[PDB]
Amino acid sequence: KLENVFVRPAPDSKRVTGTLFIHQNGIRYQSPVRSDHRVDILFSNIKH
Amino acid sequence: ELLIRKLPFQRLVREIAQDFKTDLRFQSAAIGALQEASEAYLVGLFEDTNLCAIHAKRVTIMPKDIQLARRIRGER
Amino acid sequence: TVALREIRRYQKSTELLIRKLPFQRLVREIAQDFKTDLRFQSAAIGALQEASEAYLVGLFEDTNLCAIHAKRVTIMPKDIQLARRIRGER
Amino acid sequence: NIQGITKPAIRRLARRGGVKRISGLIYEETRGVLKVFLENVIRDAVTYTEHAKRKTVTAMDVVYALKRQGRTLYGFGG
Amino acid sequence: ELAGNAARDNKKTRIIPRHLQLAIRNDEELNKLLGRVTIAQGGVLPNIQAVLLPK
Amino acid sequence: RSRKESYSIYVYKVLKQVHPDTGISSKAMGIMNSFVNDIFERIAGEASRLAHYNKRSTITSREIQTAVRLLLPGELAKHAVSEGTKAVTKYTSAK
DNA sequence: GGATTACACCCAAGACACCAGGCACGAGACAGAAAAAAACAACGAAAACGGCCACCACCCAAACACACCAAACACAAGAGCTAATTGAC
DNA sequence: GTCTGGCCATCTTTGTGTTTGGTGTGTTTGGGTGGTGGCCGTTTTCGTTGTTTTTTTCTGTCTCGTGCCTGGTGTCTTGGGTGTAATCC
Repeated sequence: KLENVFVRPAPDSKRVTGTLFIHQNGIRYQSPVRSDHRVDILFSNIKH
Repeated sequence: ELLIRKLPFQRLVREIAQDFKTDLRFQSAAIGALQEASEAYLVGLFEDTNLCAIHAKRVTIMPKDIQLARRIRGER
Repeated sequence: TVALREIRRYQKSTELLIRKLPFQRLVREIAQDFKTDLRFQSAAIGALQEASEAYLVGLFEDTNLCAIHAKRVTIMPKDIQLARRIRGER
Repeated sequence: NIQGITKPAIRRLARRGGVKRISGLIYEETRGVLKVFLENVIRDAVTYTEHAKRKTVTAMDVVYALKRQGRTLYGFGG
Repeated sequence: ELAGNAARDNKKTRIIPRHLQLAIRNDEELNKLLGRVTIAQGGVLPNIQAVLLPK
Repeated sequence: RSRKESYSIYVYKVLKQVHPDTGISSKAMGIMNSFVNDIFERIAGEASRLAHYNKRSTITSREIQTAVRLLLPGELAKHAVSEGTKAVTKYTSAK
């Protein structure tokens, strides 16, 4: 995990720090303020 | 190739020259040099105006951009 | 409000706004890259400081003009770069 | 020695220039610009000094170097 | 002449570089003539932009 | 010792001619001397360039007048030419 | 027994500037048929530019002269850097 | 309490002046040529005219972009509040 990270584009108008997690087939950004503002990115879909 | 028409420019130059001394003659190369300098100057000014307009997040150049450019250049 | 108080205070005075020793050390550091064992008359450093501050104040005035043109109170590095490009410096 | 130009000094110079709010990168940008200016001016001055076969940089060298750039300065013997 | 006027305006009987700078930058023709010169200890004219003034 | 020339006494005389009850600091006298030298250098360089354009070996009052016209703005140039012509005629009329 | 009271100090809020998204109305680009005059060529006339030859006043050069201009530093004092605040509002 | 002023109790070396004297400008005359003036040539600049056709123009139409309005952030500072704290009957 990588803590205290901002994401662009922001999933909500409010800029909030989150934690980035490495999983088996991708990465997950997860905001501490709301569980529903998760951003999942698969390794297969990353180009660069 | 020059963009302003040659004869209208000649008439403009003569009209402006008519204030400083009456009935002056001009060499053709003088008018050609004047047109080259004028067009180069205006192209540089439009470059600066485009830079300012892009700075303002726009794409349209407006007279206040020209005014800002001439102010920064130090033009009166 | 203190910003405007300072603006009024500093457009009134004429005294040099950089400390003398830091500027002298900077000048000697820069000069040491062209020729070792160089000496500077104090008036040379004073003239350099006057010219540098006058230059920087004019540049900050142009930067302020650019910032107001963009409709901002805050001057930004892109404003400086634009002013220096329009002057014909970069 | 470029750190000697502190943030308050740049703030003071901007306030005399009429600037009301200042970003955080303005300080580094200004340090770079000042370094370039001083580099050019001191290079010209040292050229003048070497030509005059001196080891000391006089006020005349600085004044002629500023006249060379077009930054004519009054009050230093010009 | 203009520098003496500027120095009297400040109620001083001696001309300093500040009054020379004010006289130069305040006269249109002189300021156009001395457009590139910097005066040591001359300062700047008081000038606050319209949009920066408080509300 | 080092007997180096300046314009300080002349500037002071002119000041007392225009403003009797006003003095001048030394730093401003230095600035005025630098100003006089600068303007002299500009005018002489323009006069030299004009003379070389016109293939003449002499700097006369015509070159000085036209350099003044080239350098100074309208009203300022007009007043300066008036002054110069006045002085030249007054000097030439006498001897 | 139990209430009236003394005391640090934290949280709600106001005033200041900004990035980003949205919405809307108009001003500008694009196209088309029309009026315009630039451009091309021709010939005509002559003001004035480039050259030449003469002739003199003008400026450079000596040489001797004296008075205006330089720095030292005597003598008198400008008004800054300092702190409080007359005067309208 | 805001703000530009007219002044103060103390710092600092400056600013106007007299002075000694020497050098640099001023008078005098002589020479040589640069620069005016005149006279002639002939190129070149203005001037007009006819015919062609590219460019300008007037206008319409639609859409994209400029400008206004909004939520939410960070940031400095002012204010009301309360619980910690506690002693007196």
